[PDB]
Amino acid sequence: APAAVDWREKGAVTPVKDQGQCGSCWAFSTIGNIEGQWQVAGNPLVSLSEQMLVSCDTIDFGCGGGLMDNAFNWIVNSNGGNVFTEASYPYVSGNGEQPQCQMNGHEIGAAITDHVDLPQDEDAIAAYLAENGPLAIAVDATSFMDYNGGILTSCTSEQLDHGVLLVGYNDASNPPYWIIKNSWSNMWGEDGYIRIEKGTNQCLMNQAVSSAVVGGP
Ligand SMILES: N#CC1(NC(=O)[C@@H]2Cc3ccc(c(Cl)c3)OCCCCOc3cc(C(F)(F)F)ccc3C(=O)N2)CC1
Repeated sequence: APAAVDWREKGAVTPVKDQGQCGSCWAFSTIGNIEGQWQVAGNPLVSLSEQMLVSCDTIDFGCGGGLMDNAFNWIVNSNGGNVFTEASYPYVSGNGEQPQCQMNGHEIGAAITDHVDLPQDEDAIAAYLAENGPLAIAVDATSFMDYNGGILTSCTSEQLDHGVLLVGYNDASNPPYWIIKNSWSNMWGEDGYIRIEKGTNQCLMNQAVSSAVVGGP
């Protein structure tokens, strides 16, 4: 793969968002991956709706949690592949309240046809990332809680518990690192991002990487 990839420079990544007091990381990760894959496939960047998943995805558990693979499946099998825009279906669950599913009054911003699960291999993940755009991943976020900047090199890596968005990497750094977009506002980390070392499976980053497919069979 290339020595470095940063999908934020290419217009494939929306501004950092804030899940607030709701366990909706899984929906932020899903949506950020779709926003990325849609733009990289040749469409103008559009912000898409986490609220749609929180409120409408019957496989997952709203603010009680979920899985990106389940959200991808819901979008395709229950919503015809379609994803509403953020502007037309705004995120209101930051206070932890969960309105009922509203299917009316929205605009469709993107469509997906399937999803894929990547192998547990940092080089496969880098290549897929470099070709296709930002990826949904899960991490052990124990080390995220006290992060204030820099490259994490001894991240606790015991149990997955948080969904995030993998947006790039830089191999020409000592040490090499991955670039991850979090959903804890731009007041957390490096304006909402974190860097973790690449090549050492930091935070178990390789364990559950997935992506939507745009314009597939
Ligand atoms: N933000 C947030 C919260 N955490 C999560 O959403 C994590 C976010 C999360 C955590 C771990 C992850 C993934 Cl892919 C996401 O990879 C390991 C998955 C273990 C199974 O975790 C879940 C399974 C389900 C279920 F299968 F029942 F649908 C639902 C939720 C999780 C889960 O623990 N999701 C506090 C709810």
